[PDB]
Amino acid sequence: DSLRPKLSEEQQRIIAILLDAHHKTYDPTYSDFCQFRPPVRVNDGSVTLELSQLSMLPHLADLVSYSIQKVIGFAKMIPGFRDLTSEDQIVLLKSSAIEVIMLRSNESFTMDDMSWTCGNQDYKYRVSDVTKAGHSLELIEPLIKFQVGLKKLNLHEEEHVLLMAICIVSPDRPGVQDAALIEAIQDRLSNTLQTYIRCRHPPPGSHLLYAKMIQKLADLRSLNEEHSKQYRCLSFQPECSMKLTPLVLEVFG
Ligand SMILES: C=C1/C(=C\C=C2/CCC[C@]3(C)[C@@H]([C@H](C)CCCC(C)(C)O)CC[C@@H]23)C[C@@H](O)[C@H](CCn2ncnn2)[C@@H]1O
Repeated sequence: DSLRPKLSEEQQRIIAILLDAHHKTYDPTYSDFCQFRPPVRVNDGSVTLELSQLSMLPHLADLVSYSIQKVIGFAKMIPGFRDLTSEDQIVLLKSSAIEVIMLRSNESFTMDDMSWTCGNQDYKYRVSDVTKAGHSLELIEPLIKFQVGLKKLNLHEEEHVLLMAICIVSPDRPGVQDAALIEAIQDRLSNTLQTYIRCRHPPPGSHLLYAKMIQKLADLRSLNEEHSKQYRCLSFQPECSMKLTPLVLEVFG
């Protein structure tokens, strides 16, 4: 069959809304970064020192916090999201925030040097900057892998924003009350994505890109799980909370 239906009027609207939501919640110039607590890079080419200093934690905690604020904004503009009870909106936001952050951060990730460049160089983040924030290689290295695997999908922005949307509106998050509603909205988003890929993505000699995109959603669950383990450890460090933000405290704590 290899049927390739045209995007409906509704699907076109969903895409345009999502593109626009993303353009309003993602600054590709990174002009707000001067407002974050400054990056501090103490020398160490050591878990003990990293935990003792947490020199990068205030800057990256502010980075992530600001990003959670943006994701919330993004989430609210997803068609259907506001049809959910505010209870379910919060469950979905809290459990997906780290995953969407990892997704959206791919826009700053570059394979030039395997860094997130929001730059200049003060605002370039590498493996070692993230260890200076108290995380370890068990999270960071798979995160870099995931970023690369994700660049090599060469997603259209349409596919990129749809993926984050699909990520947020997942029916099987623990503590969701109306799984059916959530699943209906997700299916509309997946159906749009599936339709978009078949229409607009060259060639196809086959439709594997959708499966590859859903695989990334599963990778993200692991990354989420691992971050959660490591955040818990972070929070065992005395005076750690002041280096975070209320939003970061509430979302992961
Ligand atoms: C968080 C983002 C960016 C990079 C993400 C990174 C690089 C550094 C380390 C990060 C934050 C990872 C770590 C493990 C999070 C650690 C969080 C804590 C609370 C300390 O456990 C997850 C994604 C990793 C930059 C950038 O892509 C964007 C920043 C904000 N922004 N810029 C334009 N629009 N929104 C994005 O939201």
